[PDB]
Amino acid sequence: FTSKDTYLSHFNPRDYLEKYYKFGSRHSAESQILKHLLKNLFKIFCLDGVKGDLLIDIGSGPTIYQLLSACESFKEIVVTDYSDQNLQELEKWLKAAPAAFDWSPVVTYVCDLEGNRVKGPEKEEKLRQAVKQVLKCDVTQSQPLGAVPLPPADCVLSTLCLDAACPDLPTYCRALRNLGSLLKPGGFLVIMDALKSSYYMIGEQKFSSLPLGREAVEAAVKEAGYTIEWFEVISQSYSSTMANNEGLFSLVARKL
Ligand SMILES: Nc1ncnc2c1ncn2[C@@H]1O[C@H](CSCC[C@H](N)C(=O)O)[C@@H](O)[C@H]1O
Ligand SMILES: CN1Cc2cc(F)cc3c2N(CC3)C1=N
Repeated sequence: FTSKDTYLSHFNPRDYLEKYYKFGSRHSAESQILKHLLKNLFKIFCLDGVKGDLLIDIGSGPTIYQLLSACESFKEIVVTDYSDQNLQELEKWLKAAPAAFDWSPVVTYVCDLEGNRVKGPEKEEKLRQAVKQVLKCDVTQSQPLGAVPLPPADCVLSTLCLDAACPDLPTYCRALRNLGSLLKPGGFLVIMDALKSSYYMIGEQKFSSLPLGREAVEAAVKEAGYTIEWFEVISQSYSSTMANNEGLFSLVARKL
C-alpha cells in the first residue's frame, strides 16, 4: 500500500488538480463525477438540515470544491491534510494568490445549483472567511489533529481520503472512530469515496486505494459509533487510465 512518506515525496498537488478538478465542457468521466459530488454536497448542506457552528474537513488535499456549499451552512471551516505541500496549494487560493488554481468553472456550477442567489466573487469571499484554520492531519492517530485545541465540531467531512489513507479495514474502522473524537454526540459525518478500487493515478505516479464494497463501508461506520441516516451508490467510474473503481458512495452518519 502507498505509504504516508510516498504522499510526502510524490503526491503532486498541481498535477492532481489538473487531472481531476479542471471542470471541462467536454464531458469527462472526471467532470461527471465532480458534477455528481457537487450536486450531492449541495443536497446535503443546502436542502437537508446539515448546518452547525464548526465543520472540520479531513484529507482536504489541495481542493476547495467540497467546501463551496458547506460554507452556506457552517460559520467556521477547518481544513486539514497529511501533506504540507497540499496545504501550501490550498492556502494560495485562501490568500487569492494570482498563482492559485483556477476554480471558477466549479464556483460557477455551485453558484448555479444554489439558484444564482450569488455571483462567483462573493461565493468565493464566503468560503475564504469561513476557513479559520489550516492544519496538519493524520487519520491513523487517535488524535488526528495532534495537540491542537478545537471545540467539538458539529460535522466531519472526508472526500476521497480514507480510501487513500487506510491500508485495510481495521485501519479504516479505526480512522472512523478517531474522526468521531472531533465530533459532538449526534454530530454529522459526511464521506464521499470510491467503491471496489485498488489504485488511482496522479500523472505517471500510482497511489493505492482500499478496495471496499457497500457492505464493508456501512459495517465499519456502525462499528465506529455511528448510525447512518442516508447511504447512496452511483455506478459512474473514473476514466480507465486513472482508476479501477465500480462507483462512488456518499453517506450522512451521526455519532451515537
Ligand atoms: N493518513 C493520512 N491522514 C490524513 N490524510 C492523509 C493520510 N494519507 C493520505 N492522506 C491525504 O489524503 C488525500 C487523498 S486525495 C483527496 C483530496 C480531496 N479531499 C478530494 O476529494 O479530491 C491526500 O491529500 C493525502 O495527502
Ligand atoms: C480523486 N481520487 C480519485 C480516486 C479514484 C479511486 F478509484 C480511488 C481513490 C481515488 N482517490 C482516493 C482513492 C482520489 N483522491
